[PDB]
Amino acid sequence: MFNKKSKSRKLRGHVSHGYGRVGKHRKHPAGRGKSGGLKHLRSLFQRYHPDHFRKLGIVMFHRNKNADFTRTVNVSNLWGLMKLEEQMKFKSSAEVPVVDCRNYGYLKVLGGGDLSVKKPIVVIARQFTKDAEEKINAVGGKCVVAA
Amino acid sequence: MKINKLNNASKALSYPVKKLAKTEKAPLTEKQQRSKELKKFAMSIAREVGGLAPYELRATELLRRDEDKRCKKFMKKRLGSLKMAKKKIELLAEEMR
Amino acid sequence: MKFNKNVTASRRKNRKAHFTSIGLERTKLMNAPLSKDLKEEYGIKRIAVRPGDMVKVVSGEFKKKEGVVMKVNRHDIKIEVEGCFVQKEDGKKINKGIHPSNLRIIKLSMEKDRAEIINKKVEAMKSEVKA
Amino acid sequence: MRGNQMLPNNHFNKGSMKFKNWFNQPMRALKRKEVREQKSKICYPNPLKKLRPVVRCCSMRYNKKVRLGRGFTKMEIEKAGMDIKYAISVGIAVDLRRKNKNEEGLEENVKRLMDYKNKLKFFTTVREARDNKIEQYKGEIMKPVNIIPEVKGIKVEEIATIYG
RNA sequence: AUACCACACACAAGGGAUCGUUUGGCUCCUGGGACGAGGAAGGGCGCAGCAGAGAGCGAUAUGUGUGGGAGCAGCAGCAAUGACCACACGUCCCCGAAUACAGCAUAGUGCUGGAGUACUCCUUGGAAUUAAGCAUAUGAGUAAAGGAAGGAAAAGAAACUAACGAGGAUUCCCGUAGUAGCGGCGAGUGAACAGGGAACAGUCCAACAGUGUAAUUCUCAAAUGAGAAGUUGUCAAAAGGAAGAAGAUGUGAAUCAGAAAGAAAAGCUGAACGAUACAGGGUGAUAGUCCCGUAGUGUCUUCUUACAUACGGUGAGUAGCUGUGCUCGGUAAUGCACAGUGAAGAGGUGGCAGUGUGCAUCUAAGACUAAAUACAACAGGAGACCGAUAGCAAAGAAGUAGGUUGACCGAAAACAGUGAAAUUGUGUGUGGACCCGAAUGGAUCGGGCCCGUCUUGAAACACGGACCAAGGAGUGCACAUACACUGCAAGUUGAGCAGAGGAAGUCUGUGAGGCGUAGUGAAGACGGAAAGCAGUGUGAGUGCGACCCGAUAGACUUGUGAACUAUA
RNA sequence: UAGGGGCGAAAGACCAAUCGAACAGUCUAGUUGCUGGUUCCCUCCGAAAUGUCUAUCAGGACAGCGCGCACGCAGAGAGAAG
Repeated sequence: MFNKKSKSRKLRGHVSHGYGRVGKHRKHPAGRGKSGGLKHLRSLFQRYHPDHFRKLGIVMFHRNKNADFTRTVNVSNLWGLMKLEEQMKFKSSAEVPVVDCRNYGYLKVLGGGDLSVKKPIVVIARQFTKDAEEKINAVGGKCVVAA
Repeated sequence: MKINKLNNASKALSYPVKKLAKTEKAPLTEKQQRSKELKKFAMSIAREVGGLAPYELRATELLRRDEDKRCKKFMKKRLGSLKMAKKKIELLAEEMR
Repeated sequence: MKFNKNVTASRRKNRKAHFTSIGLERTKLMNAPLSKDLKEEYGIKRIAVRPGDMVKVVSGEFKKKEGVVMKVNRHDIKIEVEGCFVQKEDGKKINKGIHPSNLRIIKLSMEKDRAEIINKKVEAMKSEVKA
Repeated sequence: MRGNQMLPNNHFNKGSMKFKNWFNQPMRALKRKEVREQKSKICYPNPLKKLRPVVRCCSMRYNKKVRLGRGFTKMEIEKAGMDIKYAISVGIAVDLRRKNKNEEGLEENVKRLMDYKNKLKFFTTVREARDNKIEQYKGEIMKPVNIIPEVKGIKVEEIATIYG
């Protein structure tokens, strides 16, 4: 629902506000923040967060996100990049489509699934998996590497 | 995570541009030549009027005894840079000759 | 509707401006309508009531009465009209003050500067009316 | 701390921390509008904004996209037959720090200069323009678009010879 | 129970709750940002026909000029020979930087000092607190204390990023990002380039000034002379303008009558009339036409702003190095200092120490700069804010009455409305602490220990509570989360910002980024299942005063005290 | 002669009814695993005072026992017979 009354409004008239008579509601009975984790809170850490207290891995003091950013597509989705009206033309037509993945912000092609239509296609990208290359060549298509 | 998917080989590719050659600036006009001459001249007069400094004397003395590696170490400690030391040794050597 | 944003529409501000008025702004509070005939004799539609002028009371206890203005109280905004009074237990009579807007002018007192005051207002109209 | 959560990390410890609210947003927008309007009167026939070059964006992530830059280089201006003092008088921006390193980048910026020169109109006095009822151009001048292109088709014999 | 004690009801006392009202407060936005040796800010003392406080003003203590025009609030007297108001000017006692002074510059005249300091710049520099203890670390380069300036201040045109097919001063907004990293690798901390915008602007000095004559600046004279500064180096050109903005002020439509009733009609009833004006205020009850305005229209006054000469590639106790202390996310040194040592004319940099070598990009150790950005006093406009125990401490002579030896500390009180409860007197009734169940003409019968709270356990010889009114305690924001509801869906979104529009609302663009569309490893590298995004709300975790109240303590000040008491 | 300072024929005495570390004001609404309080009605369901680890023993966390929403569904705090 888009709106509902709160619990606090029902607790008017009931002594302890739902915190108990014996236990009460004190200020900080367990400590502040995420502290105590090697000591009295060891059971919470070993159950939910086992890889917290450690150092790991190779270090580079400065990294650049733009130099490493990439996005991946599978062969089964190649025909899907085209508009539905465009798909329905190339399905019947005698011509071969020329699809450039760079134009949709994809740089690497993966070998997942089968091609939607079993007719030739030209695919342009920066990198192909070994499975992807074999699948495209199977239908008489061509893989073109480009920057 | 949309990071670290390409190999280093494919990241190194590049688009085939057509380059423009750099415009060389080798010609030096008459007035620029006289300007440089006068500055180099002035540097002579100072050396003639006031002579060498204490560490330059100590350095040149070692060069006469062929104490090349001692002189190298000495100059490194005085000037800080191993490059400045290599340059100053070459200038002092030429002065003695 | 009001489209000028420099003029206030706050109840608190309008009320303070009324009661704390001084000088010429105070005189504007003492204006009354003229009768139909006088609005042909002179150009003006309304004037500040002064002693000696002749007025018909058009609202309140003393409705229908006519008389001469005796006094003008500027601090407590009221006019005293000849023959409008109440009698105390003592038999002593006290004039009761009437608010300017409940009066209407029947004859003008033309003593002193009144003729020049009227002239000044008529000219101010025509100056812009004829343009 | 109890139950399963992502471990907290909320940075509100520092008592000297300032807060910035934005209640002024609609009013400051209205002031910027009114300043542009009055500035536009002071130079009535002329556009409020200058002409700027087209450059290519920086990293591997943005190579394939073109953008506006700061100013034309002395070489671009000279190649289109103008001189620097004249270019300024006609509302072209100049940047003497930039260098040219490609044939393509130079050729495109020369086209912009020649196009702009052709679309201009000159007047003796302000009153002449006013009497002709000239309406002054607003916004940026000749901005790039960078749309997504369209899928080209090719005959099976071509596949062996060109590769898209 | 004649008269005491209790309860109920009527009347009179006693108190000031409740309801109705408000020339005050608070918050947001816009303008403004105006002091002083020509004596300021702040303190004291005087001035009225009757005058204490407060307001106003200086021995001229209501004077002059301009524009208006009717009374001066009480009593006595004044006033078209100008009552009163508004704009400017003249006069302006004593103390106070307080100066017949101190320091300092010029040929000479002079300038500084004190006040204010919310916002900006430069120094100096804590502790409480968090780590469930505590010492490194955190709070925090924050508080406190000092110096300085303006309407803004600081910064600013690369000894700059980047490795792309590259860009191109500074500042500000959206974002990269709670990331790369720093850290008893604990608690916790934490930037930069890109990509989308607002606003846009570049220039000076030194190096390096006519030698057929310092051509340069100043003073007195004079109509063409004397003298000072300067060769340890002076001297490198334009008037000019209409636009733009803010205030002040003039004008400005249209109604009368009536039964009943009231102190009073503007209500109610009938008949009219205005509108580019039905925003709002005042009138003896609720008014378009009774009064002041409003929509629409005129005038006038201030302020802001604009054309000329000559040039380059070497700015030293500096950059750097060794030791040392502080600092930063900066990690085998990010920035800043001190002592030793100390360059080259060619040098600096490319987030990990060293040596060599190509390559790319820049030019330090001298200066100036608009716009876009921040926020007190004072002025103006608004509000789903508060309504006299609230809202500022302060709706009246409030930083006042009053108080400290001193630094410093600090109230109450609205309407001549309404008039509750506690509590008191008188009269009339009913009972002997009172409640629940059941009744009589009438004696009474049966059942019940004092509530709230910690606790295995309270009627307790456990604690809090004499009585009544009013006030009085799980809230707001950020970040992940599960559920319910809504739109679209391999996609999704109110980023900022632009265009329209009598406008803090709404509508439309342009257009980033983020998360999703499949995972595995420290990584090189490899790849093969699972609807999401953005909101409206609820339960719940963490950080901030964090449900409300409460320590003994710690630190910091260019703050105060030897009137009591100790000793010379 | 003034506060981590004074002054003392010495008692930790005295320094404005305050001294085994003065007063004023600020940081500061310092902190609290400890004591006190925490404001309307009816309907339905309904506990625990035990185990492991803890500078842990007047406190926590994890598990066990409540409630809400519930995809779904042959089971049972009892007997026989081997």
